[PDB]
Amino acid sequence: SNISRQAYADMFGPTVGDKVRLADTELWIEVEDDLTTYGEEVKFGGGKVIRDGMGQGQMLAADCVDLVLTNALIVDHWGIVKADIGVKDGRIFAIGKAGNPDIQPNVTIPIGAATEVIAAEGKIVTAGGIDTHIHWICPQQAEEALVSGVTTMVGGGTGPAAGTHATTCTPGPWYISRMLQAADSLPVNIGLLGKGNVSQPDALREQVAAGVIGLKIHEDWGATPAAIDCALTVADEMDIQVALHSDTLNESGFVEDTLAAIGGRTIHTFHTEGAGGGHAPDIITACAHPNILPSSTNPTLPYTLNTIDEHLDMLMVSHHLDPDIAEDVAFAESRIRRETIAAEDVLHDLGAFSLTSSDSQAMGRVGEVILRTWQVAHRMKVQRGALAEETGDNDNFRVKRYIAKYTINPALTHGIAHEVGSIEVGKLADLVVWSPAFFGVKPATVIKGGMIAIAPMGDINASIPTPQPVHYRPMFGALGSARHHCRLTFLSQAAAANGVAERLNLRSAIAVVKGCRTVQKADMVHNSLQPNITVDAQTYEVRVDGELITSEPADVLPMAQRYFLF
Amino acid sequence: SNISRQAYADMFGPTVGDKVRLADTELWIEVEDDLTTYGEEVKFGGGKVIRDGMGQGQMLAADCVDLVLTNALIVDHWGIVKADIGVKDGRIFAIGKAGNPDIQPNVTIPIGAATEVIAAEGKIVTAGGIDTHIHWICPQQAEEALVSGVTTMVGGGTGPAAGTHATTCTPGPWYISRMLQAADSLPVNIGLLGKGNVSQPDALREQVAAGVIGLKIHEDWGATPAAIDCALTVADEMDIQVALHSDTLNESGFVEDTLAAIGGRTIHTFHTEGAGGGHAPDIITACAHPNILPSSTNPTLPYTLNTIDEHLDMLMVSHHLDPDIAEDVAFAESRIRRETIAAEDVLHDLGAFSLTSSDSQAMGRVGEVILRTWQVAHRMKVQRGALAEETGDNDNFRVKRYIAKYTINPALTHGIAHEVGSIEVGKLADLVVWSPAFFGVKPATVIKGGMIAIAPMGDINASIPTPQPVHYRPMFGALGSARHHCRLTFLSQAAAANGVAERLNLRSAIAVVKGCRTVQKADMVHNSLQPNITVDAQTYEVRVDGELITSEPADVLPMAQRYFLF
Amino acid sequence: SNISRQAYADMFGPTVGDKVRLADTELWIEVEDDLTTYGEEVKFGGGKVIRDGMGQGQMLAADCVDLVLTNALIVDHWGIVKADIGVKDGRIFAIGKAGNPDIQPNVTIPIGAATEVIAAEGKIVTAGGIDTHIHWICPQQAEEALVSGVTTMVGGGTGPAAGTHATTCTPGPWYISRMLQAADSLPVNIGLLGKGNVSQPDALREQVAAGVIGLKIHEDWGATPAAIDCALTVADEMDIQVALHSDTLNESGFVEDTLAAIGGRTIHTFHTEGAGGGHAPDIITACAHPNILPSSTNPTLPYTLNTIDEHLDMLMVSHHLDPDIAEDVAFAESRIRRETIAAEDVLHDLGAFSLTSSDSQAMGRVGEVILRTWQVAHRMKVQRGALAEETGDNDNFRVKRYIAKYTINPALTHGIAHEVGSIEVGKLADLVVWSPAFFGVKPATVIKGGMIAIAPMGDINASIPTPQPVHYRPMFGALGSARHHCRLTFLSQAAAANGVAERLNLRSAIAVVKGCRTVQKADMVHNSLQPNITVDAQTYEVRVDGELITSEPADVLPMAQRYFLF
Amino acid sequence: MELTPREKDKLLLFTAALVAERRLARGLKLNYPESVALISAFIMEGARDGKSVASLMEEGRHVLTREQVMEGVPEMIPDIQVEATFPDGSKLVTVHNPII
Amino acid sequence: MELTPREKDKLLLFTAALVAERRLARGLKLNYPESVALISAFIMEGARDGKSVASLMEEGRHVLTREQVMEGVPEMIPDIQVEATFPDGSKLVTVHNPII
Amino acid sequence: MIPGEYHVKPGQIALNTGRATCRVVVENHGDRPIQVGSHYHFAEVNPALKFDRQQAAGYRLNIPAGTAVRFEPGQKREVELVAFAGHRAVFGFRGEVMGPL
Ligand code: NI
Ligand code: NI
Ligand code: NI
Ligand code: NI
Ligand code: NI
Ligand code: NI
Repeated sequence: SNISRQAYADMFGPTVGDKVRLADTELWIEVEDDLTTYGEEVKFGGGKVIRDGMGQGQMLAADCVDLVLTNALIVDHWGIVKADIGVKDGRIFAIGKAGNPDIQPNVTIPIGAATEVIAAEGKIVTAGGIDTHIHWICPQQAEEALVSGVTTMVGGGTGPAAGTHATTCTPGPWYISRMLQAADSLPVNIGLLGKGNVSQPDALREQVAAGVIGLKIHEDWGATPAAIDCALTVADEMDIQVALHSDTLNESGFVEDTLAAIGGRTIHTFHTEGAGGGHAPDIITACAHPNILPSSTNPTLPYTLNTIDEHLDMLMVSHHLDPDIAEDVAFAESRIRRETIAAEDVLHDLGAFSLTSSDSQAMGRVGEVILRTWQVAHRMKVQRGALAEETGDNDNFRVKRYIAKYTINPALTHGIAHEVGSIEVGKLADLVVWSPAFFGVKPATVIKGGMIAIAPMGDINASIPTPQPVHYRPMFGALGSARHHCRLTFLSQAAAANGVAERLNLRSAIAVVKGCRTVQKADMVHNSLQPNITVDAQTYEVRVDGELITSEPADVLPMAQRYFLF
Repeated sequence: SNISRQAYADMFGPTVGDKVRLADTELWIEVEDDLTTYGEEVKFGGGKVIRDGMGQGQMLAADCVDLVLTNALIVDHWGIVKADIGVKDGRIFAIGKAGNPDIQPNVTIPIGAATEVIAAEGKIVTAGGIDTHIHWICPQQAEEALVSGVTTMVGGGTGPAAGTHATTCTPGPWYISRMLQAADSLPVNIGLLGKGNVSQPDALREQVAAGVIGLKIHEDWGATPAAIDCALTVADEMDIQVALHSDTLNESGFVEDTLAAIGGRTIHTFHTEGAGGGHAPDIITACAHPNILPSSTNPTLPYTLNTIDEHLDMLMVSHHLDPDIAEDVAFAESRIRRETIAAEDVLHDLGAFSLTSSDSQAMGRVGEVILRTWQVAHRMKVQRGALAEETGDNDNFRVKRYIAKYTINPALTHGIAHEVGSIEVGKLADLVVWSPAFFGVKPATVIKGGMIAIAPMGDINASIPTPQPVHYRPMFGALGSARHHCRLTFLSQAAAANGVAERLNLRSAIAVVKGCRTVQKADMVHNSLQPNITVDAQTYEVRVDGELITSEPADVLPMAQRYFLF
Repeated sequence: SNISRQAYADMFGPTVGDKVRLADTELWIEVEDDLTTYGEEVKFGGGKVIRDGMGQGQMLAADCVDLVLTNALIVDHWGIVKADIGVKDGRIFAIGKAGNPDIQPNVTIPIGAATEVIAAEGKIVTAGGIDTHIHWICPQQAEEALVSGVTTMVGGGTGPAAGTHATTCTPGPWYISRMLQAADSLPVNIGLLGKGNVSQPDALREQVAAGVIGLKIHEDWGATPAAIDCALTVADEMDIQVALHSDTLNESGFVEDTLAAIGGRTIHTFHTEGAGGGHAPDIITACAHPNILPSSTNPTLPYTLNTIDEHLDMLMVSHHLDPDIAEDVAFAESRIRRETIAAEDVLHDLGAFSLTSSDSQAMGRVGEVILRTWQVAHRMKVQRGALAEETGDNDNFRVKRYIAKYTINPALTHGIAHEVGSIEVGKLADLVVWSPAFFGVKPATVIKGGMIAIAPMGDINASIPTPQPVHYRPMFGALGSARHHCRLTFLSQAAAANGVAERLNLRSAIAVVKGCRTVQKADMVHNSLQPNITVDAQTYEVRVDGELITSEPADVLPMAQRYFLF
Repeated sequence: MELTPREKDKLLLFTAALVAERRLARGLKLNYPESVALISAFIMEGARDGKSVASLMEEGRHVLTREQVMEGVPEMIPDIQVEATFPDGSKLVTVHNPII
Repeated sequence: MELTPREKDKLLLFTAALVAERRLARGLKLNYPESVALISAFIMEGARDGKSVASLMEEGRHVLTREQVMEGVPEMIPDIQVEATFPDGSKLVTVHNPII
Repeated sequence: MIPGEYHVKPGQIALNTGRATCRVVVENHGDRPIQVGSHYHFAEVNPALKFDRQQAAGYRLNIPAGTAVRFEPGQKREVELVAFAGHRAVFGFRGEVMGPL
């Protein structure tokens, strides 16, 4: 028959041309395509479509998907489309039209007796976030991150030890082995970073052979040219990534010396703006190079009225600095610059910075990587208007550029994009379902490896799952053996070959990293700009092609006081 | 010597002829028999009977029990007697007289160096409850149920997914395998139900071969005659049970058509009254048939003043129904009938309905199966007086009839009565100890497989276990490997033979279901009435042999505001 | 150059000659020695010493430690010294000077790429406590104890069962096996005690062969001469310890008869003062014998104004005693004597009592063993002044005498001193780091087997680990497989040989007890006094060499209201 | 007390409502979680008093008005649901469009 | 704060008592858990004040009377026990037949 | 209405019926109290209690199970004993019999 667009949207979610506001921000997305056949949408419930002989077929388990997310509005780096998502064997099977080929047309995702259903009509579905700057200070960080929508965590640490408080390093074989074993207990995918600060190659190779997927070079352990060169030589031969936190003190040289030591080899620069660490005051100039994959940590995102004030004392504690020791205080102060903090937001909007991360409990908030990324997008739309790449009256392009910062780009930078990072066939089914009013703030469902792992849940004894109090609780995908089957522990190719998984008796699924040396700035999705950027040594002003880059601090931000109790 | 009856009761609990009030209800039980020898009762403590050479013997572990519950007042379907209970190897060893044969007479339960003691004097001991209508919406339901006194949970689901929100189905091999693995983490015995809605036999056999102990036919997936017939054909050949939630919409036929499709084959009808689902308005007439094993879900038990009011909105959410869609609202309304809700309580009192269950978080309360069953008994005694079967001035027979509804009958219906369901020798030692003042409300101790799994526990740092705050906390029987050894995962005979336990590497003890096709109404303990019941199509009035069946709604119920903080 | 002592202390912690107050007590410790080379202390942080080529060397993992605790102030039975502590393979590697031999002098603890760092400057480090009087009433006790600084727990029980409420006994093979399996889930080292009350040797040997490391003789199960003799005969042949709770009722004989039954064989007497159980009113006289290793339970430590008042009702509940039964009340009253309670504190100060323990949830507080020991030391310094053994103007000797009571002495008494009990090379790295202001009250870090297992942790989402609320949370060392690798399950030599670990499939590291029969009073570190002590049968007055021993009750104690919220 | 898991869970809701209650008292416009907790806690006390499900379904729509909450909040709460022990046992109260 | 597990556990008791306190204030007859929480919390504050175990064992019997609680409640509570940090450390207070 | 209340019928219970009994005068000669349990082999109690140990052979106190009889120093009293049953084999106590009788 015929149905009005409004009634249609209320029943099956929005379709082509409809726009949806992201949470309480000024960002609007417009549905670009709809893969359904009007009248043949599948809907579950009493008397609905998904029933024997109707929307559900007679095929065996092998010929149908295990799970289908119906009428989902996908927001990913490649598009913002309406479609059904099929999941089989814990991986993304297809993005298309679900149903029963026996009576329905254009069915690409067969629903059978073995198919579970998740109703996504009116919801937005995205890939799980990937935070590549984790400090394993406490295991509680995994639940916090998972609840925010982050499903993969890469970093290093051994617990609340001084070394881990300051750096993302899991020092040596013993601790690496211990942490790989502990990782099986956590509901997120995990990869470890070893201590890359040594001028003896063999000491690095041991760590890689033990299981780390990368090496962290941190100034607290000595970010000298000799150390940097050593770590990159081993990385080049073992196909693992290097994450850098440069010499802030300019003790061994200036930024140009560090860059020279790197010698055009691939490297991931952490908190490229500088507040979180790095050559003062120009480490930010690294984003101009083709071999540098630059990321930001989140406390400086976005630039607000209270940013500068909160930063000093935060600097001290994280690095074991003495506020009475003048040299310890002067050094902290040269790290906090309003000039570079304001520029960072713009550089993100232009695509010069390619990733966002937390820097969990060491000058960063583990549960705010996604939330802060969207706050930056909002503040940039408000201040700079539409991007040159935008088409139509929506913010679709800006949304794709920003979502790539915590999904596909971190995955590419660390050599795990073959497993996770986006909603594409063959990748692990790590998905996050969101209600538009709470997008980026509080997820409706977090799926890990094809199983729901955490979700808001009301009174356990209630007649329905919705009565208060509703708060996040671990689900079946976070339990014992089901968890092992739904999560991945990433190993270096060397560790995988040495049989580290068998030796430590690791229970979870194993995945190997590869392609860490061949990624360059040009490979970062929607964020490959290499600007001719300069920093004034005296005033700290940032300029690109001579034009001053800057922005104004926000007094109020969306995704803040309207959603949180504290 | 001689001792007064009152002093005797205060020291060893009540004996033959004494009566005890169940919680704050009007139900009274009278001790029918006492298996002790007066003067030879065993009591533990400083200077008591259970000491070397005295009440404790010199036998090796193999010749004595592991645990003895002293002076327990057993309430079970077969009797209400005073006795000592012996547990050995996780199973009920004997019900009799405990002690040391060397100096005591009539000892049938030998206490030795290897015997632990639980003092049950003044307490009531019952079998663990069995809830056969679970929706695995969240893993937290197991703790809630265990705390209420339910030790076995049968149902289906994969977490908070739309399919599971509405139905008790664990769709297909992948999800079935995943849930069997997750089950090892839960402190209750578990059996899964697969999606029985298909007209292709092989799609059902796969699920059974994968591990399900039954198939759920739900209208949301299409409860058509073709689907029903298919599921029953596979059940007949694989010895698994079928649970039915019929076609409320009368879309494929009326109740008489569904009954015809069943064709006299064994089947368990869920929420036979109708509010929770089923042919409107006469699904209740199914309790007249010999092959139907009828159960009730708990939100309608017992009929009270607020029952009807709360039901409409509860109906909507559970089934993914739209209150704006008139057809969705009219259908919900035809399900909620004061007439059938009032009749249901009486039918339970007469033994026409044989089981009670929850329907956890989908129109039912997981922690209130036991509590609500006793509230119905109370309301029925108050309204109808003594049962025709009562003898003496007590409610002993009514108590046996009602306790059977959530213990032995659910076990028989699902083919697991050889393992659990009652306090009989050889069965798994799943026991619940209750203080009379809190019977059916808050247990004193919940024992799983011979180990205490959860119990109220006071301040952990206190000098004794009783100081406030006292609340339920997991015990050793709920921990890691001890839990695996004390719980059971039920598999179909086919799965057991295919080595599913070895393949999924299941850690818990395994048990196989059998005898699901041969049970009929006549086998339901104390609840085998097949009444000539009719429902008026227009007025919805229920009549048995022409007499109108009905009851009055309660304004206040026992086991309510006197025990709960909220 | 030169640096003032105050500035030095502020940066590296105190050095030789400096004194530090223990919490808010009157006890002061003076640094006896400092193993560093002034100017070469290692410090971690931005621009500090521990960096590549500087304080960190180029050696492979095998040639450097896994963890180093820098500038720690060690308080142990052998000394109170300033030094760096090296940990390798989960064990104490060395106590000395850490650094890089390439540029630094006197380095005995090499720091390399594989070394994690814990900054202990300004902190006090001690061995983990050992509580040998645990009642396994609930698993929650392990976290409570761990948080207090106790890393090894020895006792018996099966959960909240009457037998366990009263005694530390894990009765028989079945329960012993079940508890050994559950122990893998707990973050502390564990050893079990079986029921030693039997006059048939084989019934004891079975329990030892099943896994217990000792046998508890308790009066509730009959502490008769026959039972005692039997247990000691088996202990002598299987190298396991016996813990005694004597016949309070003097039913089978007086204290002199029990002593006679023991016949000079090694035995550990629990709560030797008597309030917690034992021949009334003179069980305390046992501390005069060379074969008796005497310990105190904590509710009577130290003697305060509310002590007597709280004791009566506590007595009743723990032992299943009836306050209406006169014999049950008179017996409880003869156990609580102001005379022996006052003497106990002095006997501890003199070294006549060698251990302190809890008696968890059965007349004792699991989280207060360490705290109460120090309160006794404080009250004794205040009342009796300096010990005859003190040298210098400090309480160093009294501190060594008291710390030995819950560390090395309990370890020696139970045959596990080869694994734990003190900070010596080769022992398991169970360490507790304390801030001086909170010494003995709330630890800063609790390390188990080389991994932090629990520590205070602030807001998980914060930018640093310090923001409120800060409370104790489980760390990586308490998670799954990492935990198994960092904890020990102690077995008897017989069980180890029978392959009990393989049979029960125990996951944690296994350790065997030995040397339980050869320890005597003279072996108790700093607590080997055998006084000529007498107790007046009528007045209960305690006298040593005729002099009356007594003390005054405290009205206010340190380590109390200043630290706890409740 | 022998508090079951559900009783302890409700303690979390009660406490969340205390936070909101104090803020409303200061004259602040409540946010999403504060509003849900406040109305929810109101209903649980209604049940403790013995009010019927029918009465509470109505009274609950008069706890907070649109002028006492932040913009967008009323639209974020299409309904509020909470269960409590009424004199006749546990019942579910659903308040539709509680804020207007 | 460095709250240990026992301190956090007592926060649960304090909160349970807040619920009861408000209900008593409305004039309701308290139930079993409300009564236990109220008297228990009273004692913990008594200890914070520095009252002796002996005094509290008596004062605790005068917090609630039989006319302020539901029928059967006094009989469901033969005694109440709670521990708190007194000036001289942790002590156990046992109040026998607290309600009369 | 009292939750879980008992309704004990009036009367008395006769304990250890149909068994041999005997009375014995016992005197505590010790300076410390002695308390004996209902099932302890009376002939093997604390040596300080003076009585005809030979008559008490195979006997225990004829008192309700779990209760006890206390003897303060110097206390003399007459107790009633009831004979052990079962196999009448005594093991334990002070180890004087360790076998049948
Ligand atoms: Ni950094
Ligand atoms: Ni960092
Ligand atoms: Ni149903
Ligand atoms: Ni259901
Ligand atoms: Ni004891
Ligand atoms: Ni004890």
